[PDB]
Amino acid sequence: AVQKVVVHPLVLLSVVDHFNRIGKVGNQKRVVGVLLGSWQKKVLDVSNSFAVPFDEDDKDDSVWFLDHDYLENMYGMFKKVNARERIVGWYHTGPKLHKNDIAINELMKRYCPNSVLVIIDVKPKDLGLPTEAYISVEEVHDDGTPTSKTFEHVTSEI
Amino acid sequence: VPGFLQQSQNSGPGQPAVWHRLEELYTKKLWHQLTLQVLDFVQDPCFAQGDGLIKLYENFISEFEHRVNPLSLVEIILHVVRQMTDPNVALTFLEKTREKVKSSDEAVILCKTAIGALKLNIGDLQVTKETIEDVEEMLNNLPGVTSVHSRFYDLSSKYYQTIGNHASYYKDALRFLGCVDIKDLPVSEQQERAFTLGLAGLLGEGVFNFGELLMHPVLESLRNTDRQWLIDTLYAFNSGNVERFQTLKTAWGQQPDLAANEAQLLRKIQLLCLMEMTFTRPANHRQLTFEEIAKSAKITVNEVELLVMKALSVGLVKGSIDEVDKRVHMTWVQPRVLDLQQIKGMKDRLEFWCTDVKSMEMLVEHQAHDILT
Amino acid sequence: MVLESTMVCVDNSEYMRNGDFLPTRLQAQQDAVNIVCHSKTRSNPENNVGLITLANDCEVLTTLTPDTGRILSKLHTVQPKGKITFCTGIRVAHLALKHRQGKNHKMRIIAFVGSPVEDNEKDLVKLAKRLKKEKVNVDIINFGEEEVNTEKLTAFVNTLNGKDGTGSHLVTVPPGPSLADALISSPILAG
Amino acid sequence: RTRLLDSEIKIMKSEVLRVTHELQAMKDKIK
Repeated sequence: AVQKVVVHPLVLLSVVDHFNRIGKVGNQKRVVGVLLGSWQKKVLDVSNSFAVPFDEDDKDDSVWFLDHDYLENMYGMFKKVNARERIVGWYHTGPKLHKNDIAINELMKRYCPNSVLVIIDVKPKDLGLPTEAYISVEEVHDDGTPTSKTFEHVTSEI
Repeated sequence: VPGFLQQSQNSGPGQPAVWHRLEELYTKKLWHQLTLQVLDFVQDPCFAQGDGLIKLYENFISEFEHRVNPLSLVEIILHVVRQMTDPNVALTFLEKTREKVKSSDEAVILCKTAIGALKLNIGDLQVTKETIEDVEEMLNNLPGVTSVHSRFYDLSSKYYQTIGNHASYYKDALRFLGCVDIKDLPVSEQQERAFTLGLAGLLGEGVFNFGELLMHPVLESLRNTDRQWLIDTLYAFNSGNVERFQTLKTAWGQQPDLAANEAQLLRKIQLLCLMEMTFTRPANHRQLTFEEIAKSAKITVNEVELLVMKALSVGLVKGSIDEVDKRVHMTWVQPRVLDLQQIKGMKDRLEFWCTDVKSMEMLVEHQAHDILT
Repeated sequence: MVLESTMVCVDNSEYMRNGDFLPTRLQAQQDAVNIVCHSKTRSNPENNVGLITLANDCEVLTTLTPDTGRILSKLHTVQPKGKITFCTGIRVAHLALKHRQGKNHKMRIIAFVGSPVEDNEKDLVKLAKRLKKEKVNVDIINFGEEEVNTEKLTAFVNTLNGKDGTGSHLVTVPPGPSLADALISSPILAG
Repeated sequence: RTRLLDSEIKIMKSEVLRVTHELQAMKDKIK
């Protein structure tokens, strides 16, 4: 039940200079990072975030790197500047997805009531919308299988 | 205790091929392929003589082993019950083994679906809803086992046989359709379940879009060797009315549970005939006269109002039916289920929309051209 | 002290459970992580020994850190049950061990395997020749029991290395009557 | 004879969690 969030392009400009990091640190093409914010309502605001040193094997795509030196103590800094602006989710570029994304969501659903994955855009040429949210969903089927967890198109905005 | 199976080693001809090994398993003190040896005694045609003895040694597994998930312990009491044929102490023994054998697994769901699996000797509806309900109270965390969802179907379907939700066998049978996706058992039993699936979903009316998932492969593979008009009278509610010998062949052949709500099935060829007649001609004259209604939907002039007022209680179509001309008007509907020939043949509407709203878009913008300014 | 980042993998899989040596096989792997972690603690305060798992996922819970007592608390409720996999822990230990500090250490792996692990001969020869290409020496350890005529880990010892190899060794363990400090004292010599 | 082991691991978790009650208490109380 998420229609929209408020997007500050400030830490999107941190996705711009981390997009400047990935062009000069090496093999990492896609800008992946972790989204800070606070659930106030169905409408939300994102005021800060942070971009993760992340690697992803092309063989067995589900190989994540979310360092907890990079997570915990930086959450102590980001907590230390503001108790309000904690995590809300995470991000990565590309339009579609990443075979690891769902697992990367579940690493931080222990941290948030609804860790959202907002797949972001570093090079906008789009026909539709900017960055858009994906909430925790369990839609499964009318089948009765183990529970589906792939996070469905839950509308957002800038 | 080693001599306890040194005395019960030989248990048939060819049988001790796993017993000359089993007399070495506990000397190796493994418990994983011994769990698979319990499963092998499920596998080998034993008539429950070795398990009914070795259940004291299963109590010993509860004593000094105390690590193995009691999956195979629930298995071995539901195979000792072949020797027992009395569940009344297997239930107290079963919850006993639930509370005395510890595991980090979801152990209560397999035990309560084990009680629901042995609930058939209780004279049901008196103890079903409590713990049968409690399984889906505890199914919310993780149905990763999903054979507990199969057993949960089985108590849900004996719970369907607790009469009162006559098309809960449809959705519940769809839970059986994905409790395991592969049919993992021969064709004949489940195609009799496709026979009585079509019947018990058919004559029971809680569902209205009944011709919906006849396309589904694990049931039509069963229906390839079913009787050759049950499929076709399911097509009579998938097409919807215009198979008069099939919407009548439910009256020709299929006699049990028929005439109770057959007039409601013939109400469903009318309600379903609505989304037919407003889908099949897409265009106007949507203020239809009752003539095709009074003709093809086997109704009279005085009942077409009921044919829509009951449909007012349905709510898929909400027509504004004329009553100065008796004209049954067509508003918005729930149209169809699948026309893949029009999932292809939708181009004369979709690409029509694309290049015509886009082309006439460029006729506006081509007229509104040099105000670009 | 020889400079490597030794990566320990918990054998939190379903064949590390019963009461054959001790009533608890978790004491074997737990005290193994104790002796290698105190060995790297007394060895060099510049290593990075954290944790990695094999059951169904590769969960880097804690930081790959020179500290260990938090990981020692993670040895409690290690949940010795799951889908053991030899292929993923070494790969994620390699790309995890390319996320290391001021490069002062090489890459070593110890892989606690208490199962006839599900790995192809093609998978061990491909991974083992990638570790030929990627300058890694691995100390290969059986815990619990592996099935007799060990194919996966022994042929992984086989095609591992060369040109300063001499790390690839395996101690296979039977499921007999013994104690777990001999089940770590037998691979404490040649991992 | 394993309830003392699980309650014992919960007691070392009670010493760690009490150390984090004096870190959530003391360490936050610093700032």
